[PDB]
Amino acid sequence: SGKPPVYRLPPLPRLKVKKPIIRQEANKCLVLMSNLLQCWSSYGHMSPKCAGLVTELKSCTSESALGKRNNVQKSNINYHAARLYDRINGKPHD
Amino acid sequence: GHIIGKLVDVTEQPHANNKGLYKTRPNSSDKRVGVKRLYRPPKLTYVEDRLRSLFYKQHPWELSRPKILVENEIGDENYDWSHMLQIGRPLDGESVIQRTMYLIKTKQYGDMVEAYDHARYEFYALRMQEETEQQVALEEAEMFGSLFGVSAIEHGIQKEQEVLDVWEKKVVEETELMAARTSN
Amino acid sequence: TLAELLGRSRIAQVANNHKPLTYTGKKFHPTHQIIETKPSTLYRQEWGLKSAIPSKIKSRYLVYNDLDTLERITTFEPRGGTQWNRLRFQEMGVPIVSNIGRQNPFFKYISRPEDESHAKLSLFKEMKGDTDISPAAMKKRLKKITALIRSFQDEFKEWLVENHPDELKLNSNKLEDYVVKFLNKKLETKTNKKFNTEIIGTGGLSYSLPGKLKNSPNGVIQRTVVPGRILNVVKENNDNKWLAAIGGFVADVVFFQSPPSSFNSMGDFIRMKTFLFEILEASMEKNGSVSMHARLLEPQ
Amino acid sequence: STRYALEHLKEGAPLKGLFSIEGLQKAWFDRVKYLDAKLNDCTNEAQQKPLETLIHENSKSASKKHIVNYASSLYNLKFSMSSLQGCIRTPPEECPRLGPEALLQTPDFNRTISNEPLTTGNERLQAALISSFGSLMEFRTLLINSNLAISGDGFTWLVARRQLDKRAMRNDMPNRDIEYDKLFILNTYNAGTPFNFSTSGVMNELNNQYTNMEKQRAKEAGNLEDSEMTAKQAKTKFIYETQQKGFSGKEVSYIPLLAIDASPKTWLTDYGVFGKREYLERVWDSIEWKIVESRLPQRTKIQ
Amino acid sequence: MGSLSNEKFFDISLVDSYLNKDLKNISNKIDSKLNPTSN
Amino acid sequence: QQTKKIDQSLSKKLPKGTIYDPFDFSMGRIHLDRKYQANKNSNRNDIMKSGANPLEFYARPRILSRYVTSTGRIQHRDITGLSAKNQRRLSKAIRRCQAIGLM
Amino acid sequence: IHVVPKLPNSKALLQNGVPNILSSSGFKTVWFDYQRYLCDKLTLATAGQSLESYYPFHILLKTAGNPLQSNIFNLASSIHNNHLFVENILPSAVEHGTNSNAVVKTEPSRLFLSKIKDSFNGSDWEVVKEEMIYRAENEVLGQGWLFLVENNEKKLFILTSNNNGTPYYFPRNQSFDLNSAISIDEFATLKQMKELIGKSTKLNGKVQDWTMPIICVNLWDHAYLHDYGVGNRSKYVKNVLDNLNWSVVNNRIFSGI
Amino acid sequence: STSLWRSSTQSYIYGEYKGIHIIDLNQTLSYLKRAAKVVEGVSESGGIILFLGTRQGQKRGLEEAAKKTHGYYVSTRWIPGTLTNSTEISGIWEKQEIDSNDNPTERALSPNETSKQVKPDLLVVLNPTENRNALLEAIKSRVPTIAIIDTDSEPSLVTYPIPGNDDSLRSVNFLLGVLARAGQRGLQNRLARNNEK
Ligand SMILES: [Mg+2]
Repeated sequence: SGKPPVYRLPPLPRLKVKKPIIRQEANKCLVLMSNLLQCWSSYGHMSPKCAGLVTELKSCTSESALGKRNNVQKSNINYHAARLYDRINGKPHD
Repeated sequence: GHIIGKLVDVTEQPHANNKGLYKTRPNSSDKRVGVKRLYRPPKLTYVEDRLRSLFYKQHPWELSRPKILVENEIGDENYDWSHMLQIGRPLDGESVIQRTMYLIKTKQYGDMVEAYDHARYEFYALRMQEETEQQVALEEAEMFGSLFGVSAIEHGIQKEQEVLDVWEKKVVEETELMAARTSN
Repeated sequence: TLAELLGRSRIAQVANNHKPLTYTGKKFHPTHQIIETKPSTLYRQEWGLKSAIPSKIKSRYLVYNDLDTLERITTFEPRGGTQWNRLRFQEMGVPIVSNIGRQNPFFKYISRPEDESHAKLSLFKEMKGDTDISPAAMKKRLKKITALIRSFQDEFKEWLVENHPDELKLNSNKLEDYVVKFLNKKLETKTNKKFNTEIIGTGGLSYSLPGKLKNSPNGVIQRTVVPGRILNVVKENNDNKWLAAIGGFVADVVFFQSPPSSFNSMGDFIRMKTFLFEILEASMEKNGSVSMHARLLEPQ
Repeated sequence: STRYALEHLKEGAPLKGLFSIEGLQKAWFDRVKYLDAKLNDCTNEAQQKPLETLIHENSKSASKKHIVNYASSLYNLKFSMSSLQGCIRTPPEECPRLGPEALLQTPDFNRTISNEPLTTGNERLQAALISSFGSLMEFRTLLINSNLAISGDGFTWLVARRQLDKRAMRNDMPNRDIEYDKLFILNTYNAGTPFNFSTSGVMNELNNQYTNMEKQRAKEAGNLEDSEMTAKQAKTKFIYETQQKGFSGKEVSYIPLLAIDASPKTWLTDYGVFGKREYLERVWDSIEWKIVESRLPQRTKIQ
Repeated sequence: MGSLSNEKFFDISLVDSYLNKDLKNISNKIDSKLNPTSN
Repeated sequence: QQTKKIDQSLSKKLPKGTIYDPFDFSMGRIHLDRKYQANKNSNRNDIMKSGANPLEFYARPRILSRYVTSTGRIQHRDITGLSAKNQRRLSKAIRRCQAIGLM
Repeated sequence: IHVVPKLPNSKALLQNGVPNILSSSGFKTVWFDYQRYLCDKLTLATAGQSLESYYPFHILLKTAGNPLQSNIFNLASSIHNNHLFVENILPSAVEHGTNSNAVVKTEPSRLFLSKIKDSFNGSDWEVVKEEMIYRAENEVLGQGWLFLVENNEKKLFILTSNNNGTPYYFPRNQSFDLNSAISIDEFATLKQMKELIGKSTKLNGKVQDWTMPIICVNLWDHAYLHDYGVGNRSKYVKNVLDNLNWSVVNNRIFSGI
Repeated sequence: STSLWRSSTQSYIYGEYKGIHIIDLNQTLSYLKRAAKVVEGVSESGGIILFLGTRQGQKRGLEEAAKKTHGYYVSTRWIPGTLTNSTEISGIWEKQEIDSNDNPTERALSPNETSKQVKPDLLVVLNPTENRNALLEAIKSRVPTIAIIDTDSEPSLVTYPIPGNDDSLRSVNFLLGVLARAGQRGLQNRLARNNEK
């Protein structure tokens, strides 16, 4: 019934985000390291099971330290905001 | 048909109000001026809207039936609402409302309620007949060697399977990511 | 004039609705009128609303709340699902059976209004049925009804003293019955029927009557089979009370003891695979929910 | 012939309120004569054997399918016309021919109920209908809707769920051969037996033999069977058996109690194209409920 | 009904009936109808 | 081979006797229900917004106890969501309740 | 709104029915009635739906896949087939009634006869008519339609539809009555059709097919019951093909140019 | 919507229904007929008619209307200065001389003739809320204008308003079709008159 009210904004020069948080994924070659360290701590350093994780690190490290890095996108929310702010703002007419 | 710009003078009403007090002097409302009301855009209202709300909140699944809003030609519409079934339009809640309006206009019935129930029962009868007709038509086709590729159930199952398979991939990936997070 | 034409316009035919477009609660029935556009019409973004829908919408069905809003945006959503769910119910075609044994409300029985019992709960609902804020429901309505009774004080007195003086003299426990009867007759006069909002029954889901047989090419069907998915093996309360999804409805299914070891082979992913179900019965409840029952059939 | 004659129907005598002399002559007499001529030309050894016995013994036969077709059509037409008596009001030729506007008329099966079996004094049928259909109005509208929906030739039956006498392994036991569970309505098209204890699983058996024949050919050719194909066949088999699997077993016989014809030959001649619903309405008010009451056997309400 | 109520918690209508002879008149009418003659 | 255990945060448990759509089995649905997760359970169970006078409940510590944080700090209007007058009366009730020492 | 088409020389048909085929009353039974009935039923079925903007041929094509949309398909198929039958039996398409050019006569085209020679076993047209009637009687018990169709392979077949089954779509031919017993080979053909439709990957479960018809003869009892009473259906069809409007027919054959 | 209403259009609205203002249609019809035969008169006179619309999906209507009325259309965005700065913007594209039958004369044009400016004699705008600069160029350059005025637009910017919906393709196409037909009839009348007086 009595939900919190909606607060508008005074007219603004523009609507944008300073540093948008764009989605990104880890290499998982560091994750492989994290799992291998867990195996070393629990099973023992270079223990048999850790060896499988050891080889996984070898595969992820051979060519690049962080492995192959791709899927590095950027968020275009600033573009859309600047595109349709003039319509979405609900400013009074002239 | 309400009239804008009319003020009921104290002399107009001699009888006591609901609380038994005789009105002898104008009140605060009468003092104020009402130019804004003259220039304000009128608020359009129809009795049919109450019935339309009542119907669709009494027959929720009637909303499931799609309704086309693109008018064909509203001017060229000759409807005798003694029988709601009418060529050129479907059988829908609007048929009930128009029939109720016709019943009251002719004064065959009394208040909103009776005419509404009468039209409603007619609408039930026509809908039951149509549903049975569809079921029997289906039976006709299969009895006579009719081939069916994909039914509604299997169409739904197939689309659901596509979504589930995508979900399966996502959840396994999320699980290993969560293993990554907790392994820290 | 123009007002009457607008009353009959297809936009006006749609009842005003302001329910949320994105509801994250339990869904028991449709809450928005589906709008469909003809292919040519969609080709020209002419859904019939005030403003053209953006070209990105390829679906021909949408549900909307407001024709136009402050943000120059039409509040719509291109979902059109519910119609498919209803058609799937009609696929199975299992008829609706009244839960309380109530006879079909699609028939104005002559004797149905006749056979009746005293309903004091109706008297309660006449003032506490508002179920709204205290300062209005508990004070304004009570004042209004008390004023109404003031007008029906002498009439009750004369009737009781004329027709039922013995019970009044005896102060019988049955005296309350005359009060209930009096109030009923006073709110059972002309124009007193008022309006009652409640799901009549199937509510448009299925105008199918029980009894007919689904004659099939291989012979009259005695039990109906429909593909479906078992939702979870965690069931409910560990009271052998599972859940399963069948043709757009989540319906409970009855299991024989020691269910199939398929769930043991792989668990909480059982939704991946499809099974075959029998539809035991379909009876709806007061909320509009359909408590459809099913049973799992597996090769032996 | 005499075996296919009814005391109610006489040459040159209209069935009051249903058809004129021409209507009966074309719908009944011409058709029964044609069916008799065709059957006799197709089989001399037919007159001594009742149609029901012929259907029971001869069935599921591709070579002799038309024998069953014609005999069942004749039996269906006779059974349907047996229950008709004649409604007092609204003579067939008296009322005017119905035009296009008849389509838009709102049916009143939800409102007006007539020709109640209680009027004839048969309460057993009263209870049976009320139990298996909730109310007479629902039962009547179901019948009218079902028969009306039939596009071509077909019949609607008030069959009874005669529980099998120990899955048909026993028979003629006291009170069990006439013990039914509930009433149901079935729409048969182009000479389909209302009772479907026979002709049940015919597609299933055809699929079984087809799969076996395909398997034999494959093994003779040496082609190895494909597991998924067998799984698909198993699923099709499972759905087919599970569909027609009554609790008693061996399917469940559906004895016929009352039939309503749908073929245009019955009504097109006199009631016009648009009058089908009118024909059904007039029919409903022309049922001799005594005959169906007699046909109705005992209930199973014992356990 | 007011004055004729059997509830110990009553309203002013009982007082109005008592002061203005209303309830007394009603009881007298009931008695005259029922008590005497009884033919 | 694959592990049979999945977290509740990735398994949408469809309620019984409710319509569903194919989309409801996708991660989009769980993300939506997570973002749009409302607290209407409070709304139906907060008697404070039902219309009752908050100041009356100053003698019932528990009723106000659900509008104080762990250490007793009064929740801001946003969290409670009451009307301005109801919140101000609630604050007076709890402050009073502290004065008598029930809190 | 679906309206019955206007036929040429409508006054002549109203005065007397198609000569050598149906009486005035009979023609009024098939056309001018039961056709307005068909149109009205279809309009009541599709009013307010996207299908109401399409023609009967297109709606029946769109509806074939949907199981529980069969009423509209059935209605549309009847309307389309009926007008096909009326056109191919119309005494004269050209509006020369005022000119009174009764000399006009219609004969089969040489290409059409050549096609008969290619099809079947090179039999004569009269033999085709005789065996066509033969099948019409033996495998259509109730109502139906008689079709002489042409496939992609350039070979005429005879389709014995037992209902409003359009030849255009073989999944909806309705050529075998399953209510009666069925032979092994026919059931094998049915299973093969099951497989063929199953092969299709389209989300709507549809299959390509052309099989457009050339000859239409109405077998519904709305046509012969009055003129040919009962059981005389064979004589009705026989006379129908005797005086068949050939100009429209041989035009229905793809001229190849 | 009511929350967007511009009060200068109070006389054009019939009331508000379901959250939107409803335009009076008798007034719309009167204005539309006035605008329609203003277009016809200009077409008969032999002037240049420009049809301006920049909302998505309108191009088909503009092109069809222009070709029926032998006029011009701009479905792309209006270029500021097209009328006030014509020599700089449109001075590079070549013109032609046509006779009373709208038939080219196939005659070369002197550099001064090509470098001149051609001014539309009538401007039709389908979205006057977005093409405001086009309206201001017309008002400054003395060119009569016709526009579809919603409950958000200013009717005083345009010589001949046409109150109506502007956000629907069907509405603008319907209005623009009526205008184009009127212009086409004027063109036919001119062609008939100059073919035979
Ligand atoms: Mg606008």
